[PDB]
Amino acid sequence: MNILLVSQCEKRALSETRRILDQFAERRGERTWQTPITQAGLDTLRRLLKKSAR
DNA sequence: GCCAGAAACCCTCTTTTTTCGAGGTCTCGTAACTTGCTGATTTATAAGGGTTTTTTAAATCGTCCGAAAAAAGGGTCGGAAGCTT
Repeated sequence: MNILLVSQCEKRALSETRRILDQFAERRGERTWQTPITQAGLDTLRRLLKKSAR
């Protein structure tokens, strides 16, 4: 597992998306993150993002 | 001859520094005021009832805006159905 995450969110949503992702990966751009992570970890990240999606 | 460093040249951004402009504000100079002379001619006016133009409100219309409602979409949970064992 070696992940790159990119965000295209808007307005209020992008504040939330930042709140989620920033806990799992260093921010390497205004809307991008990139780190290694375990497969189970990634699955949990996906679940958390889906839990509250505008 | 090789290698390194420093220096000269090119371009753009960032920040002060200077400059400029608008405009605001005050004060004094002065061309055109005001006050004073006469007498022939022109103009205004005391009241109030009937009569034109503009103001003013109301209504209407149109537009715009905002809010609410409805639609749309992202997703979760539980249940039922289908398939496989």
